[PDB]
Amino acid sequence: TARILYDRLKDSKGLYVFTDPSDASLIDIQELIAECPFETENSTEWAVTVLYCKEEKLPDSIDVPEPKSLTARAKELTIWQDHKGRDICVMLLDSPDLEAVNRKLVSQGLPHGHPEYNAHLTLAYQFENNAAARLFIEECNQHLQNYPLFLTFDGLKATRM
Ligand SMILES: C[As](C)(=O)[O-]
Repeated sequence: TARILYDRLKDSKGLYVFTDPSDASLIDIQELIAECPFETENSTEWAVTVLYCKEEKLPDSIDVPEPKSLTARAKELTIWQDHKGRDICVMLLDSPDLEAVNRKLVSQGLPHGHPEYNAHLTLAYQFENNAAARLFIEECNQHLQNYPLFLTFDGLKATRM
């Protein structure tokens, strides 16, 4: 039932909206990555960005989404690179729910910080892609295909920045 408290934030410079995995989904993610050979963000850090908005003049009002359930399918793990070209392990999410929330925010004058919204959950921000890590990612993606994993998120949480 966590929700975007827009009017408390309407006068901020920028808007960050994220959602947190449910208790059950936290346990599901932990069991998914049980055999991971590299260190990962801990369970308190796992969050899914829904809006990264650097607009300094936010709209005065909006139609706030307030979805009733937030679901996503854990599609796969893949490797991204950060500013300094360091490897990042992220969990790609297939989520019509989160796409819809992001679209609802962007269409009302809240621009997202990337040309397309890519729902994902970052699992490791600094990551040595070695044979063990690659085997882990491969087996996890095969597991994600053989056993569909759906995640649920509890609310929408908004902060400045
Ligand atoms: C990523 As959190 C808001 O569950 O500490």
